[PDB]
Amino acid sequence: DIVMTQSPDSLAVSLGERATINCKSSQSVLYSSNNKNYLAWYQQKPGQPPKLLIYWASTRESGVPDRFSGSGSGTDFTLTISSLQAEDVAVYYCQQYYSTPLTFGGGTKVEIKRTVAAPSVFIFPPSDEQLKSGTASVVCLLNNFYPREAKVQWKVDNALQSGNSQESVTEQDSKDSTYSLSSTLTLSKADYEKHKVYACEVTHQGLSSPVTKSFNRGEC
Amino acid sequence: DIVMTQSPDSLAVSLGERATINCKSSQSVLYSSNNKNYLAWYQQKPGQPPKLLIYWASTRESGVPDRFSGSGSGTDFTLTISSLQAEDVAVYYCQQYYSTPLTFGGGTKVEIKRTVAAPSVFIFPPSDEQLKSGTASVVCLLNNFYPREAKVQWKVDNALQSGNSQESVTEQDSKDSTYSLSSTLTLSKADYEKHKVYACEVTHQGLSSPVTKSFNRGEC
Amino acid sequence: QVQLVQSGAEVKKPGASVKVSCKASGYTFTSYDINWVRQATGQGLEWMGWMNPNSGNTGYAQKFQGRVTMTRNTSISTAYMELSSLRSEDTAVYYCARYIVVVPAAKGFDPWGQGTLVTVSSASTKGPSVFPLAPSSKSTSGGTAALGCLVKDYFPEPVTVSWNSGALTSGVHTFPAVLQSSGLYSLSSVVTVPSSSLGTQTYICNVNHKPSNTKVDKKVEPKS
Amino acid sequence: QVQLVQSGAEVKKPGASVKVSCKASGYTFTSYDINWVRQATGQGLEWMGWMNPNSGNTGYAQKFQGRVTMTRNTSISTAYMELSSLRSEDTAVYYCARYIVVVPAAKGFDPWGQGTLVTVSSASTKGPSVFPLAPSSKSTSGGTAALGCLVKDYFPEPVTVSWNSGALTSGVHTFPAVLQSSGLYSLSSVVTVPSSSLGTQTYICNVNHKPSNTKVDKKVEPKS
Amino acid sequence: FASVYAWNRKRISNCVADYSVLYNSASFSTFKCYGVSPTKLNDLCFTNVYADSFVIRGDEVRQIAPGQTGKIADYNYKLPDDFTGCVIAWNSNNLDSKVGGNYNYLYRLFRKSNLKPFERDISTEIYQAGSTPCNGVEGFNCYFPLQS
Ligand SMILES: *[C@@H]1O[C@H](CO)[C@@H](O[C@@H]2O[C@H](CO)[C@@H](O[C@@H]3O[C@H](CO)[C@@H](O)[C@H](O)[C@H]3NC(C)=O)[C@H](O)[C@H]2NC(C)=O)[C@H](O)[C@H]1NC(C)=O
Ligand SMILES: *[C@@H]1O[C@H](CO)[C@@H](O[C@@H]2O[C@H](CO)[C@@H](O[C@@H]3O[C@H](CO)[C@@H](O)[C@H](O)[C@H]3NC(C)=O)[C@H](O)[C@H]2NC(C)=O)[C@H](O)[C@H]1NC(C)=O
Repeated sequence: DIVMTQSPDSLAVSLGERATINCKSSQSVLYSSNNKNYLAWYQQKPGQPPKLLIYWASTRESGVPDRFSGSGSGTDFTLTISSLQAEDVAVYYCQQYYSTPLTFGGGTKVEIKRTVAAPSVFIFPPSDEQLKSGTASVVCLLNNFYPREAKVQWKVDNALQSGNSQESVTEQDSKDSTYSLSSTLTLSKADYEKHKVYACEVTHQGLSSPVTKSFNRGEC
Repeated sequence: DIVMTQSPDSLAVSLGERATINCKSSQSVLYSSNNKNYLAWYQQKPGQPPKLLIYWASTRESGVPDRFSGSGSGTDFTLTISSLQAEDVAVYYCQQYYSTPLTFGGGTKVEIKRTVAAPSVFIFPPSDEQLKSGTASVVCLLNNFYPREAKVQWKVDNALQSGNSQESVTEQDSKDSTYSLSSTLTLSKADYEKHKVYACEVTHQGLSSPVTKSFNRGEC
Repeated sequence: QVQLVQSGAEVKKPGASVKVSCKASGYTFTSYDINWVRQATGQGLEWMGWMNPNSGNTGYAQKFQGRVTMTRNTSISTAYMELSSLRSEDTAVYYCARYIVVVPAAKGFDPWGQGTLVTVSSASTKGPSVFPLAPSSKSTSGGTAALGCLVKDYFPEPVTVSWNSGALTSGVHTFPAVLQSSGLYSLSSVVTVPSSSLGTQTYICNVNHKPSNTKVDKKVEPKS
Repeated sequence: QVQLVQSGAEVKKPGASVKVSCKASGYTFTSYDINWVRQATGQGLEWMGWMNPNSGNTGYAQKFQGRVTMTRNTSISTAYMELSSLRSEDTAVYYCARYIVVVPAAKGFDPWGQGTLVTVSSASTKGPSVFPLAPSSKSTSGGTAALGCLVKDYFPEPVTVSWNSGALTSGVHTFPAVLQSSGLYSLSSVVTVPSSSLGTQTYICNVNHKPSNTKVDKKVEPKS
Repeated sequence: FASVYAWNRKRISNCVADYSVLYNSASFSTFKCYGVSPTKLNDLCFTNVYADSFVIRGDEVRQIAPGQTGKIADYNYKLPDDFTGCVIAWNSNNLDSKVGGNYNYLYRLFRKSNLKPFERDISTEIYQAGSTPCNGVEGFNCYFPLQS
């Protein structure tokens, strides 16, 4: 019933900033004079169980320094961490209380100062061992890069390839706050041996025009 | 060793706003119970020596009104001037303390309300006196304009000219918060007399498509 | 002390059943309600609270009904959960939390289980196939060039690839494993190294598969 | 009073040496360390603190070593700085500050020198060459049109151009001087004026070069 | 006279004290009495009189009073908050000031903690401002504690 729609997402902003995460549905003021609220804030480190932050919506932090700081009203509220610092990079959920279930989604990373930067791109042809097995993986790597909103277009003999690739992306880097991405194109040996140029065209804000790394099957 | 990387730059925002300038490296909490900090904030007016602002990171302003207001932690912190007002337009550095050197960089200007505006453009051919001397300066002026991220492309007979121009830009104007830019193209008399159309093509956010001002050498 | 201990990171086949345990300590046990949550790969949570210290009627989340059963033991205070008729998309991680209260009204969950793993899929278990992705000029740019190892087609999710027995920590980045339509996982770990050092030093990826006992070292060298 | 007085805005040739002075007042002098900083054209700062009231061992910034020497006099409390073997890219402005302290730990620099100028380059000194940039229809747009004066090729950095002996303050904007590869500066100052007033009134740029003694008035009129 | 950071301390004792020759001498620029107004001094008897002596600037005579702050009253010479005696002060430009500067009159300008009343501190340890041990050598955030 009560949906906790949270608006902002990926607030990758320079440390120290003041994030403002809003969410609301279907008030839970809870009578009984206990006019407080009904929902906690949470922090879950990646690869970790969650933790507890501000509860009652009432700034009630426990073993938690002051920069993490809540607020509250009847339906709407916000967590609003101040003077953010390294290692606050997490995912921040909400609650519901007497409701039933929960709902929330948020997080951050970095921003840097220099230009929008750009990825190092690299394309890897399939190893000779794999072509024996009867399948060809064609990997394309995008190294270090802030804007994760990168596009990887595979092309085979200049035909844009749809539906035989998979990507994954790393967590924001704790040192240089960048992201790295690996896209894998999977073909059969038979179908691999039917075309020549394998290309990987990367689009990104730090590139003025897209970068293509490519090889020619069977050319040492 | 300790690098004070400051993320934000040119916060040209409407007066009264609340800027948030972050920087950090390699904590200087400084033991001895004196758990305070170790770094001041600075303000340097253009064409002036610097001044002192918040120190210890501890809001400790001296002959300085409250709107300028610091914060602090172990590694990360922020200056966070409130209700900004005219004449706070400066460059704002950081410190290091026991470290050794310093590091910081920041500033602001304006924003306005109306559209992104646009420059008045004007191209000036070389004066007859200078062509006697044996050199031709071709000046192109861009008058009043907020977004300073303007592009000046010189073209000579429709050939984009690279590496014989110089620009300079004025400080944000204290009245209308605009910027003005002058680009000078320098040629020899001999090379000047080898071409006809001299053009200056300005790109800018307040222009829907770029503006070219041009003259034809030798046409009264 | 205030703790919660889960156990049972395991693998099942679809159309089966599983029981998961949460061991508690440092409390009276029968005094705070146990609540479990689901969590997919990079998603939200669910499962409403239920169960109580004494007897406890127990609740549900109304789309998980019938398959869900909650049993505990007053011999040490260890809550469990029995899921049944698994459909190979309930593969997730599952948690525990104490849901502590205080005079007015309880404030969020006290502790937080360590989580567990349940992987459903008709795959059983398979070992990884490894290829070296050679450093190349298409990967080379100026001062640095990247090389790596592709470890693919394995079911038993926890797999690790190190570089030079754990030596290189610069540029080494293992990307999240990908789950194919075949039902098996795959991943690739890549590291950049100065382009002056293409073949010069040792770059051997050490592949270890812990559910199985696979251990293979593969050297990556520039293309022939 | 709390003051710092610098002197010596000057010009040098590369491969030479310079001494710069900071005069203090309103204090015991030998009680607060003098610290100098560099500042290029629109850049950051550097130079770590050093020197002390009594004797003072003096420090350095470890890329400025050998060339740097710090000498003072207990006759009035005036700290100096001797740089040597100038390389025509150390041209910058140089500051002084008292670095005041208070019980716990000193808080930033007390005062702040007025700064000084050192310009290194085999140019010696040269006078400006002036041209008038005429108002034109390519500069004209609707109600206003712009005209100006181009003053170029001079070494001795401080140069000024006014409009009509200081009369027009509307639209008059002098742009930062530019340093060419030849080693000489150049700039252009422009002002807009209603297009109904192209030639009507007086628009004479007054060029004054203070290191030399150049004073020339140039009239700007629409193109022939 | 005696420095300001090591003041003297004479313990006047059983005697016949005539504070009138003091009170009316008109040579004193400052004669404030706190516990007891001046004219009634030549009509009372105590157990001990102490007399402390030193030399300061001209405009630091307002920190020699009960309940003040500043570099002198903080850590050079602190007066308790229920003082009883009197404070006397007079200008001495011709005796103590000499052409070229009389650098023999020092004062302490750094201390860990303000003095207890009538407490005295003649040590000369290097003031460690920074966490970095001074090791007994000067430098940034390691200052000699006496000025002149
Ligand atoms: C939940 O609580 C139960 C008690 O209520 C625990 O139960 C008992 O566990 C014993 C093992 O520790 C079993 O032991 C022996 O079992 C063998 C083989 O079945 C018999 O031959 C022995 O006679 C028997 N000995 C004794 C004295 O028990 C018990 O059979 C078993 N009995 C009960 C009371 O259930 C559970 O172990 C406990 N489980 C958890 C997860 O906490
Ligand atoms: C740093 O302190 C120095 C003292 O330690 C100052 O030194 C003295 O400066 C005098 C000029 O004001 C010189 O004066 C006269 O010089 C002429 C020509 O050399 C002689 O014929 C005279 O005999 C001499 N007269 C006297 C009485 O000095 C002094 O020669 C000179 N002597 C000393 C003590 O060094 C410096 O001026 C001062 N500098 C700064 C920048 O503060």
